[PDB]
Amino acid sequence: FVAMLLVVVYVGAVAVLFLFVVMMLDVDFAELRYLPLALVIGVVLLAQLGIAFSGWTPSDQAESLRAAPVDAAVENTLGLGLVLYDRYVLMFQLA
Amino acid sequence: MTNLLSIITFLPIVAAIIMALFLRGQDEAAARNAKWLALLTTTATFVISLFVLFRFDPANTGFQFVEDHAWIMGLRYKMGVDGISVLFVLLTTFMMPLTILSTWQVQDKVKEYMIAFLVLEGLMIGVFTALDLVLFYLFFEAGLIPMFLIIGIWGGKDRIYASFKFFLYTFLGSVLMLVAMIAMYRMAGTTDIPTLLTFDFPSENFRLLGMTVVGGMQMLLFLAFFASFAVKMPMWPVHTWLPDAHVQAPTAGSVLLAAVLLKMGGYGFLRFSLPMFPVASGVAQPYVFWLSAIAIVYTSLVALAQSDMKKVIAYSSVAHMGYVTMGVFAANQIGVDGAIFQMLSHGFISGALFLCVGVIYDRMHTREIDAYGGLVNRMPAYAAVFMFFTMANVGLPGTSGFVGEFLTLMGVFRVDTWVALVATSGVILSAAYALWLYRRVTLGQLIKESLKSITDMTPRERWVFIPLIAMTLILGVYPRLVTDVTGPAVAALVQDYNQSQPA
Amino acid sequence: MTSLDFSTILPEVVLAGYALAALMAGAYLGKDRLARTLLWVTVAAFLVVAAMVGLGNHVDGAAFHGMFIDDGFSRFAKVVTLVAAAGVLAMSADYMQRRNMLRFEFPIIVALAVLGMMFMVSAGDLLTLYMGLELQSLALYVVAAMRRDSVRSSEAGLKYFVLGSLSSGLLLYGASLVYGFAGTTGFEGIISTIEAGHLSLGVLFGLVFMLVGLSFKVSAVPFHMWTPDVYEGSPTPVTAFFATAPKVAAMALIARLVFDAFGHVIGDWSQIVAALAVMSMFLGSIAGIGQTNIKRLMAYSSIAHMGFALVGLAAGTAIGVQNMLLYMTIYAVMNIGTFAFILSMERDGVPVTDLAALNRFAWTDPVKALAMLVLMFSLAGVPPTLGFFAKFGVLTAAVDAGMGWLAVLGVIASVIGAFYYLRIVYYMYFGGESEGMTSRMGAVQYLALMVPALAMLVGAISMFGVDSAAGRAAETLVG
Amino acid sequence: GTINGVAMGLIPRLTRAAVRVQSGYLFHYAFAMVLGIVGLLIWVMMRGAH
Ligand SMILES: [Ca+2]
Ligand SMILES: [Ca+2]
Repeated sequence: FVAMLLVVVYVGAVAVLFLFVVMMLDVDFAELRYLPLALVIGVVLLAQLGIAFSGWTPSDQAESLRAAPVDAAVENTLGLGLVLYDRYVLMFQLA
Repeated sequence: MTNLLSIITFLPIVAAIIMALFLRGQDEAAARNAKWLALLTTTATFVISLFVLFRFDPANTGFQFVEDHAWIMGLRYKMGVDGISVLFVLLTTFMMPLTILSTWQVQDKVKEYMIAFLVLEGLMIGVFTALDLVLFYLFFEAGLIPMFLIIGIWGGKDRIYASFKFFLYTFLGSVLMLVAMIAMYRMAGTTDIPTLLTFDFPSENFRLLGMTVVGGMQMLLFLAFFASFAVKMPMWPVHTWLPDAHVQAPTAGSVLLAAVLLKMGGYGFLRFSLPMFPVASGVAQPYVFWLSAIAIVYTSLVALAQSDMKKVIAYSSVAHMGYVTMGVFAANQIGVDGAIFQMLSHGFISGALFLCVGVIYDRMHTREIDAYGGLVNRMPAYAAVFMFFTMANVGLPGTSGFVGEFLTLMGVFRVDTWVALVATSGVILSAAYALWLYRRVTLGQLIKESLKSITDMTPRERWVFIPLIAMTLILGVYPRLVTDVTGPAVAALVQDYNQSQPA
Repeated sequence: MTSLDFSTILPEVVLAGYALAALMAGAYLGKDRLARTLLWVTVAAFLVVAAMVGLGNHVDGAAFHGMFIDDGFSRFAKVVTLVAAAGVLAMSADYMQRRNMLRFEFPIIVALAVLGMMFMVSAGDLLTLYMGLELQSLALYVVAAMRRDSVRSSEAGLKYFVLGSLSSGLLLYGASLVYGFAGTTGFEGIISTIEAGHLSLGVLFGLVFMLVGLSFKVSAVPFHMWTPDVYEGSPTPVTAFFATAPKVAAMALIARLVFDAFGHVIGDWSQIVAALAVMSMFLGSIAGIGQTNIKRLMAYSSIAHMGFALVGLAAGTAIGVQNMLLYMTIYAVMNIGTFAFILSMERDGVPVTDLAALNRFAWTDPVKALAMLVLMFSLAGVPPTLGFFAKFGVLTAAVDAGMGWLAVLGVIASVIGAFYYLRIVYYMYFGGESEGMTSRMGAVQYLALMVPALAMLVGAISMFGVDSAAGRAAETLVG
Repeated sequence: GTINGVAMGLIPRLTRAAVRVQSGYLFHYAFAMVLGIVGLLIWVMMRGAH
């Protein structure tokens, strides 16, 4: 469901972005930094994340703490609808 | 008559609030009202504080006139006096009426001038009556605000720099003391000064960074308080704020700056550093001795080099406080009694000398020594007064200046002869700069057209000096009026210091 | 949702209901002809909701499977936020009308921002934290940019939006790591799993990401650079709002997160908070010396003061939280007073913001300068002002926790910061040649200066139970 | 000379550095935020998992 919802939402949203690109198109389209240092900080940050994910293991209590355990026999969209509007009703209204 | 200390503390502040509210008009009559209202207020505070002085019982070394009420953030509002702090209250209330009377010819923003001094008095009195650790810090630091503006608004040509140096230099030293007060609050679980006087702060050595801290926690607390009181006193070499602030302040500001605010540093040593950190004080005694001996010699020679009359007096104060510091840390009855006497005595003499500078500053609007000469020819009364306090400034026997100097020197002699020998040379050096200044300003021939028509001291100016001459002579001839009050309290203080020394 | 859940969130429903109804009333019954009326009904609504939150009998609890926490801590924070928001709106009403800035939607946008803040401080779940934070953040971007003819308003919104979105992304990335480790978004579940023997790099990375994301909202260094530009660019009423209510809500949220989700790893996050507090105190103090624009000076003042507030939180104790709460309360009062004066500054009928305009103001309007003097010494933390007692409380918490090194650094930075507050006093009372700045204040704006200024001294005598109320509130959070 | 050198020589010099770093460029401010997170992550890594 979130796979299909994501496409539906961002197909329209990305098209709107195209409208603003051409509305504010720069006058130098024909010929359209500290990149070296920036790439170094990006690589460092990516390496740190990779090291943290190397040893990833959830808490041994993670299974017992699940608020909305998934059911194999229930289709994904129905499962989300059973929790989205009742357990998460406060967040639903804030959205 | 049960809240006497609260009355004398907050009465001057309340009067300032009333004056700021219900006093209108900027004409001379409006200013004339402000001067009279301030004079009646300062006179009232002095009279009420005489009830404290005469009901005070010197034999009782506990705190008297004590009042205690609940306050904010878990602190208490507690005030009281003992034989060590009662006289600093009376000195403050004594100088304030005289200081107001000396401003009678100021025409610039008079109502605001009176308010600043009335607010300043209340805060100065609170420093000496407070018996709560945080309450002491409040009055200790709140006094910077009115004085910052007194220098800024009515000061000289360098007053912007002087006012900022005065505030920030003093503020820097006291924030370290604030953290020490918070630590003592947490260890002892109280901010009650009487309770902290009996608490035993740990003195076992530990290691902090790359050095051993001899004295342990007491030394760390001692150094925080020392930074606050050393700058306030001031001690050498943290004194270079004083020659700016005292010189650039208006004459009235210089009187209160030198006569009263300097005494907060020395009183701090007698209230906190020696009673609450005795082991640390014993350890620091050698260094305090030489800093004070250096201060006497160093600033005496610096005073001799000054071309500015007010700067000679400013540097003289730093030398006189050098005796106080030595006497306190000699930690014997003779030294500590001399230190207290020296503080009170210096209040009358230093204040008077700043008033002597103002008398001729008002007429000539300059402080250069070379701009005067032979003033005795036109100003006989001034030359007599200036001479008397010049002689008191050099510690002449018969004036109150001698007694404080003599006793602090003899108390130090008992401990360190090298220090006493160096400090004792101040008698030679004080005479040098004090007499040379007097001669160059007052004696000689009247050979300048500017000084040809100079007037003598007016009756109001003469009457400001007479109380100061009286106290200087009375205490010089009968110092027992002071030592009877401070005797028993210093005896108890000296005894506790001994009983706490490591064995 | 039970009827007990609905009762718990009733103050929030009342505020949300008002915002919706106000939107329709403004749209259908006059639009900007109701702008003034909607502003003053919003002020009443904020005060009414604060009365519901703060008055009567309250029993701590939770609603919606623990996602919403109604405890003494959240009630203390909500009241200060709502009253500070009410104060900013009331004192700015005349200014915005004169400047043709009062749209009927401005009160409503502020109300929805405050609604987001109310969910922030009562968060008991990562999703509640996010949705409350984002409702506030989106409303703040809008009002930052609401002066359409000002290129500086547009740039303030742009910088705030881009950097706010970046901080929100970091917050979400850490929140995703925390959920993956614990298997739940609820804080009661999270706290039980994050303990000494099970802290992988992954979960520690999550805490850092969440902390950095939130520390942006309190302008902690080096997540602060948005503040001076946004404070300068945005409308002065909007700058006054940014300086008081969001900072209180954001500071309380950080305390909620580190104690209700990371309360068993205090040692790990206390060091990070201390390092943020140190950098914020010194940079705010040092950078403030170089400011000539009063609005931009207040940003660095804001950064330095949040550093001091973080000192109380770095303590990691009930006393540290109690004193952080009092600090934020006093800080909000001081900023209301100061920004009341800043709004009034003007030369030739146009607003003015440069510090040189204050020269010799004390001889133009004695009472206003005297109020400004008390506020500057209160911000500098000098006795006898209530601002000093705020610093005293956080320093007390630090020393109490064995962090005297932090207290020593805190007081040293205070001395550097005291210079640029002293300089304002210098300008007003014995400054240089005056250029004719006048202070235009109506009755409400005038009281927004005097009453906070009086509170700085009256508060020195009695805090009227606020210090005791903060202690009870801190206990419900820390336990 | 020392007191003035610190109060009026050094601290103003640090003030000028702080003013300079506040360049006004949005991409610099984002860089600072990224340096902060990267530095804090280095700190957490040295302490280790524990
Ligand atoms: Ca003792
Ligand atoms: Ca908790």
